[PDB]
Amino acid sequence: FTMDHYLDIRLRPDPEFPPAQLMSVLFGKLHQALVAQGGDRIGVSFPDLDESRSRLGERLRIHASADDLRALLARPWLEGLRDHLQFGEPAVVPHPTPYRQVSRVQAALDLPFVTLRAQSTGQHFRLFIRHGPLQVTAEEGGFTCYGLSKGGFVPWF
RNA sequence: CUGCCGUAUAGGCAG
Repeated sequence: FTMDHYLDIRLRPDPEFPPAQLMSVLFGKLHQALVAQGGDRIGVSFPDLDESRSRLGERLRIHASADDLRALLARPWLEGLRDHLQFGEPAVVPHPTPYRQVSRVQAALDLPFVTLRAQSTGQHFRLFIRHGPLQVTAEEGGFTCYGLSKGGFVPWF
């Protein structure tokens, strides 16, 4: 694939903040960073997904070419948040893996979500997220400024 | 929370 790289960002446990809240913040900053960067070739997955308990889990995985990932990481988007994260190393994904879409799903759902604050409005909203069915190969779409699918697939492992 | 395509809170999207 063109997206054979990734990086895992682990939430460090914090007594004052449930993971879902750090994740929402993590995910928001990445969103700020992608709007900055500008492409549509960076995707995300939540590898510790718990479907049964509708939680996204303690990990955010970012997927990209070695080059898009370099750029994104050479940028102060986790400035203020580094302290709450444990970062892996950017790496070539293992293989083979199945692939899946990770997508926003809109309207109280049985789906994990992140709470965000829209930039214009001060309004908080809930962006619900579905990890689609596993398949064997990747179809050829891309991704949104949220790293979520507008056609594209991410290796799931 | 708000907004958009759409005849339609069919169904979709964007923040």
